[PDB]
Amino acid sequence: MNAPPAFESFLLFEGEKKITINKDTKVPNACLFTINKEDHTLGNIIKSQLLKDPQVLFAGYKVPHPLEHKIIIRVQTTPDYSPQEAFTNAITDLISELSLLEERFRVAIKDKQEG
Amino acid sequence: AGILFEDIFDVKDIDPEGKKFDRVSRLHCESESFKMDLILDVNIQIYPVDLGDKFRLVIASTLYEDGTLDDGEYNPTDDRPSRADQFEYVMYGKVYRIEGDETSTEAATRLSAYVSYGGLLMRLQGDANNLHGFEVDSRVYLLMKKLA
Amino acid sequence: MIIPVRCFTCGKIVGNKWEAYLGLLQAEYTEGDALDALGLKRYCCRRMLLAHVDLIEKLLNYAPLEK
Amino acid sequence: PYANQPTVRITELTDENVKFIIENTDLAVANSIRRVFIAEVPIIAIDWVQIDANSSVLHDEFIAHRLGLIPLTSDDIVDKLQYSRDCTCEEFCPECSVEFTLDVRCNEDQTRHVTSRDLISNSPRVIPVTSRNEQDDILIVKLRKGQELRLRAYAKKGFGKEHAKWNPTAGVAFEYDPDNALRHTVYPKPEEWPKSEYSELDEDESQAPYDPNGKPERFYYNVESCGSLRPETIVLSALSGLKKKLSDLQTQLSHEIQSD
Amino acid sequence: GEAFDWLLGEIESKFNQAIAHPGEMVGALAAQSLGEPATQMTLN
Amino acid sequence: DNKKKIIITEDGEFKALQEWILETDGVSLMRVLSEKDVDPVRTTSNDIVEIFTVLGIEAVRKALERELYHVISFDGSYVNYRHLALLCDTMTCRGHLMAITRHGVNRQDTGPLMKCSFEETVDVLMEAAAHGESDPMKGVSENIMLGQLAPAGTGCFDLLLDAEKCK
Amino acid sequence: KHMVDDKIHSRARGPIQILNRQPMEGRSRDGGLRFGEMERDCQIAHGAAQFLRERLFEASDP
Amino acid sequence: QANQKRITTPYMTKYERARVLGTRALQIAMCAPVMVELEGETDPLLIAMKELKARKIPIIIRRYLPDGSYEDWGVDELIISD
Amino acid sequence: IQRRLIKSMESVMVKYDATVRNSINQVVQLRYGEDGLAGESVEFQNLATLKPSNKAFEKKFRFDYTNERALRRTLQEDLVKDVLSNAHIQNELEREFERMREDREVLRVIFPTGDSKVVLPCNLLRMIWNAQKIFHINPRLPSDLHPIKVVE
Amino acid sequence: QSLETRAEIQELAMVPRMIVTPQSNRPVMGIVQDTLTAVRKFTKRDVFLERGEVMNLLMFLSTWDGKVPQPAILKPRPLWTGKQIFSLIIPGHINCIRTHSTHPDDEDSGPYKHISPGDTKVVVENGELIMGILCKKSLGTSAGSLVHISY
Ligand SMILES: [Zn+2]
Ligand SMILES: [Zn+2]
Repeated sequence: MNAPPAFESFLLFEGEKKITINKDTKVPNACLFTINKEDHTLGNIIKSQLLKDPQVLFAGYKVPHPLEHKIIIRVQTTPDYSPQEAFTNAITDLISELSLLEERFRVAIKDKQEG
Repeated sequence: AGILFEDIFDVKDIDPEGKKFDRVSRLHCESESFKMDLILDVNIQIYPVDLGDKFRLVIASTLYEDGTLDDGEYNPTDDRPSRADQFEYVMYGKVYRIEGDETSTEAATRLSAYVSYGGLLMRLQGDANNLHGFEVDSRVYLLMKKLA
Repeated sequence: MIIPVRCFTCGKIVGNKWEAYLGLLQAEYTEGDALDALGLKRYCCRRMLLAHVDLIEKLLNYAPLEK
Repeated sequence: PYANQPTVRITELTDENVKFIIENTDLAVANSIRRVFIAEVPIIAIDWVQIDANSSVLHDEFIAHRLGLIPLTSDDIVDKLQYSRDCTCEEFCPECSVEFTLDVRCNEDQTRHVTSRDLISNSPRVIPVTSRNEQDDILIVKLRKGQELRLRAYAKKGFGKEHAKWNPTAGVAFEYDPDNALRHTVYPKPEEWPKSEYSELDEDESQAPYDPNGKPERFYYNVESCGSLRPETIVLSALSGLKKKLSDLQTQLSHEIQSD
Repeated sequence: GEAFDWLLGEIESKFNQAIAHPGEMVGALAAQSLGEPATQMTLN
Repeated sequence: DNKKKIIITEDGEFKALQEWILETDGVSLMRVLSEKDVDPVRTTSNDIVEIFTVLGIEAVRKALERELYHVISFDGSYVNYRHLALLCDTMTCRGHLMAITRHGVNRQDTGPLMKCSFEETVDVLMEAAAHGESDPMKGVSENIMLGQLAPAGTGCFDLLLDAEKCK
Repeated sequence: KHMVDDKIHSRARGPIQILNRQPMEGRSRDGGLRFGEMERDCQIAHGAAQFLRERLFEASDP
Repeated sequence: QANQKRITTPYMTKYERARVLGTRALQIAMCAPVMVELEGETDPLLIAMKELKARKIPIIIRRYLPDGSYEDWGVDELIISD
Repeated sequence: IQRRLIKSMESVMVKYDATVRNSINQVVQLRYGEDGLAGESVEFQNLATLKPSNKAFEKKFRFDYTNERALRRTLQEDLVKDVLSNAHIQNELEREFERMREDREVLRVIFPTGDSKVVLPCNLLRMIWNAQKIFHINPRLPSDLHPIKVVE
Repeated sequence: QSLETRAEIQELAMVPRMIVTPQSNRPVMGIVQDTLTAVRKFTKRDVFLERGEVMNLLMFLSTWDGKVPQPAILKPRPLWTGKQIFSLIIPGHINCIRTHSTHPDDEDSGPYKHISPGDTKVVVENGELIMGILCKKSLGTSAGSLVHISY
């Protein structure tokens, strides 16, 4: 009667942007990234990778409503740095980490099956 | 300098009333150079303190070695020379009370400055000469280091 | 009415274990040992096999609508 | 400011589960990997049923739901098939779906067990796991003499976010800091608690001494497979899927940055 | 002096804010205020 | 201390004297008050009807406020005093004890339509017909029945357009 | 037995009763919800006279 | 009644604010001229609240007294609290 | 009981002359709650001059303008000189204390039991605390507030 | 169904206007089950939050100025306290004194009146929770609580 289709958690609606960047006016060098059709899976890793950047002053995320299917990630960096650049570097670092983890898991599987 | 008070204290008792909180412990200490009593709440989980220990306590208005006010905002990316480098345990709180033995006509011979470090409470009481730097609703730092 | 396919909790397949479970029980296994023989180690899947009531066997006592 | 250099150590690899350890990674990465095991590792499962005849004692939706939860071998085919969203065909085609047929009739006096072995596929690679060449076959329905079940299913590509039938795991054990050194748990009576299988403590010691400078490292995993994918295929597909989620996010990020 | 003047103004404004508004249905309000607690107090 | 004798000492402090008090199972306030060594100033009763018959309408107003307060607060609760005061003024503003019933509420000059809303709809309207009573439509019930704006809250005033200010 | 789908109900200008031209009673009749005496008293206490008139005159049986 | 001496409160009651705002919002919704400037407001309620804050609502409140007389107050003459 | 109470009081309302009246226009209360105040804004407070003794009341509320050094501790130099020298100010303060003593007796006849808990509009101690924190009042330094300014 | 009734409800019957009841001149709604057990546990003296946890919680403050407060503990490791974050939650510059339900009755007489061993005796000053464990007495529906003083 009121059950949303299960794909609405993963699929973007037509004309809906995957990610939107909005300047935070309260403090300088801060941005809000509203990412649609993602959840804690990417939010937590992006936040925790951003916390590894010493040029990042704030890194947090929230799912504003569990029934809704977006996350907001707030990133504040030092003045010489940018929150968009920080977010990009965090994603790049996560991708490199996962590539290395995948190659090493392939090697470990090969060793385990062989000996 | 920005230092409101400095002395060496000796832990004379820990939790006289019993352990109230697991990770927090109340120390009742007394110094030797000024004869000031101290009640202090410390996170013993990260900075354990044993009975009979001896430490240097420095109540400061600022962490920067040069006279320079603080903004009360957390700036981890700060490369200035901070006096927290010379200490082990550092807290940041505010003075919320200054008692004394004053009368309606006489001034105070002994004062009692109360500070709250985000709920961890301290009372530094002794001669009023050593507590002129304390003013209510004023932010201070703890700057505490253990010595042998 | 019939043995579920997956464990409700983890999603382990239990649908192929009801008949084997009954065969082990008539083989004079205890219910715990039978559940151990089938590899149900989490108490959720043990719940699935141990609390199941095969009502379909009673629904098959009625003749169907068409011969 | 840069990536981790995680290492891996697989401590057990069977056809049923994989037990491994990831070291030198963040807890968020470890838990996102754990979540992707459950919710973003695609597999093939029946997601369309057409009942041509059902004289059984279970109604049509019961049979359909029951067929959807049968695991189908998805190892090499799931990467090749497309989502029906992405397929440029009609409702179905062999590029985005797999056809199953089931046609059973109880003529004999004993009860006929319509099991997953009766799910006949057009694709030899995508078959019911129990039907793969021990464990018995999953029971779809019991039929009495004169009862009959004839249906035509189509299996699709999906993951556990959409429905648990596309979840390839039969349990994902995840653990870290087996000895409570980070004190992320606080046992009122630490002596009362059993020791983890990964614990390294003498029996007199209940939990490790508190580590103030510690961070969660060394996450232990036991990924049990429902049957569709091999456990190591679940882990590899999880890592690839998480990496493609991040890559797509970075692509859209670049478009948003350059459009500003 | 500044604190006392501010205090006087604050007292005046808050007092004028506490004055009942013409049009308040104080009778219905009082009936509700006396009947709502009646639903919790004991019958026996 | 609510039943002790609270005096003011010569030094100016409140002092609670611990004194004997009697609690009866019946009421003759009229007689008990006029007895030697009985305090005719603090001796009271919980039977509000006798308080009205012996002391009067303002005495029963105060006593009724006290008894309602005792009923409300016995379970530790608290109600703003203006609500008790308004209820007690409603029951005593007409010089007699007006029960909150049809026998007290439908016996005042509230208008037949307000009364029919409460109880005895047919009897009230029939009495008003026999006596040609006129409802002035002053209460909220009468306006609510006729679908008119009740003179309550947002309806207790009128709005007029300001021609000189629309410029 | 109490599932929400058997309880959820809404109305906006549906059928009305014959005797008094007011909304019907019940989900099954596509009826309206009763704005009872206690609701009238609550809104009198609120002082909301136009809302009270909307509920008891304009949304029921003008 | 002498307009030179109005005995009622100089404050706008909560009910007066409610009804004045509703009335003016309906008037705006029915294409009445707006007395204040507008950045992008299209909701009549927001425009009416802006007019009330600006003290530019062209309405007179006729407060009736129990004796039967009345007092006319301009919305700009009353003290708006909330 | 609830319905009966409602039907008995439903049309009682605060009128624009601030009287509480019923539908008949009869007067139920000349001011709502005897004080013409709404019940949302009032709150619990304490009457400070009700319970104390005569000695304590004198010691806490009688402005002592004879102790030069105590005034020197409480007030600034010009205020101390004006308070000690001027007699008009001293008479003003004396009448202030007499008025508070009369108020004390009025409270004593209003509250024959020594219960200082009262429900009043403005929480004066909280407002004083707010003023202390808004203007950063130092409780240890002498004040620049003239007691005559307080009285006036 | 009209702008007039909508304005009426928006200016008279909206829930924030309904926080304090005229029945008993106190709040009618307060903090309730999980939030009350949790705020009691949160404002205990030994609640220390790490930088990532603090940022996670600050994501859920609507009325946050975007400035991370200086942690109560700077060394050996930066740690914020639960009172330090509730101070950010507390609005304006309200001032409030309460007492936790477990406050011993003989503590306000002896020493340690203003430095409570049990972290009872709630004290909020200038909108900062200077001390004390918050509970029903501080966030519930009673008179003089933080929610009442905030209103
Ligand atoms: Zn299971
Ligand atoms: Zn296709």
